[PDB]
Order: sequence, then C-alpha cells, then structure tokens
Amino acid sequence: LDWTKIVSKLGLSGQTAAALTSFKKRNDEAKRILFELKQQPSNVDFAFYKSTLKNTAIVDKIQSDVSKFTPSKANLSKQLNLIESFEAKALENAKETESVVLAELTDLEKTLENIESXXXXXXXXXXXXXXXXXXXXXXXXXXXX
Amino acid sequence: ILLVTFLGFIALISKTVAPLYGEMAKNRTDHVVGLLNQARADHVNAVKTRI
Repeated sequence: LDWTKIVSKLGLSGQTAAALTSFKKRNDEAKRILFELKQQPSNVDFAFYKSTLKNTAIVDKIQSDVSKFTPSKANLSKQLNLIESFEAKALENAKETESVVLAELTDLEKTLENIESXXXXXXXXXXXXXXXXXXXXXXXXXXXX
Repeated sequence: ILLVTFLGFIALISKTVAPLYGEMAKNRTDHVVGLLNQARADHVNAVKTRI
C-alpha cells in the first residue's frame, strides 16, 4: 500500500496527474461500496408472510424463486485490457532502465575512480573520464528536454 | 654602473618571483579548483539522475 510513493511515481511530466487521480478515486469508491452494503443475501421472513397474505399460496411461491438464483450486473475476465497493457508497459519503461540506468552507473563509477587518481598515467585516465563527463552533460540536458 | 645594475635587478627579480607565483594562483591553480568543483557538481548530478 504505497501512499506517498504512488503520488510521485510518474516522471517530470504532469500529464499523468489525471490518470492517477481517476485510478485512486475508483479504488476508494469500490471498497466503500462493499463495506457499506451487507455481506449476506436476504432475510426473507416467510414465516410471517405466508399466514398474513390474503391470497392463498402467494408468499410461498415468491420465497422459493427468490432464494434460488437470478441475474446480476457482472462480467468475466475475457476483456483483459489492463492485463495486456501491463506487459507492454514493463517492456518499454521498466525494461529501459536495465540498459540506460545501468550504463550510466558503470560510466560514473569508472570516471570517478580515474579522475581522482600519477602524471602521464593519470592524465590518460582523466581523458576517458572527461569524455564520459561530457556525454553525461549532454544527456542531462536531453533528459530535461 | 654594471655592478649596480646587477645588484638592483637581483633584488627586483626576487620580489617578482613571489608576485608571479601569486598571480598564477588565480589562473593556473584556480583552474584546478574550478575543475574539481565542476567534477563534484557533475558527480552529484549524475548520481541524482541515476537515482
């Protein structure tokens, strides 16, 4: 139950504010409807309805049909629109971090360990760190654009 | 005048040696401090982007 993490789960764009507010309102209304309603069928007091009705065999026939089965507004799991989009979202957003965020962590560790170290050998290692820092600066401007 | 010019230039070159090294600190030594500050800011920006 991520409360503070679900509000900041999106990126820098504010286009996901309408989709996140509609999903949170639908989940709260569905849980409140199940708690406000009774978690049972019905009483159906046939002991005081069959002997009090004017017509003979009136309340006895209606009590047997209501306690059997009837139709209800329900659906099946055939239209799995959210299940099909879950695999495509993880393969484009979550799977992109396995090659973009992983390459940035390996390049930052190699540049920090080389720029901090004697003369000609240290200058050669600093050249590779300078090239990685220049590429990181261009990637930082592209991430904000 | 040849001996007086050599002694006067020796004292002036001694004071100019300390002034040239001090003036170079605002360009040569300042470049190392500027590169270290730029590398520290780039490392914090790369760690924030990776997080």
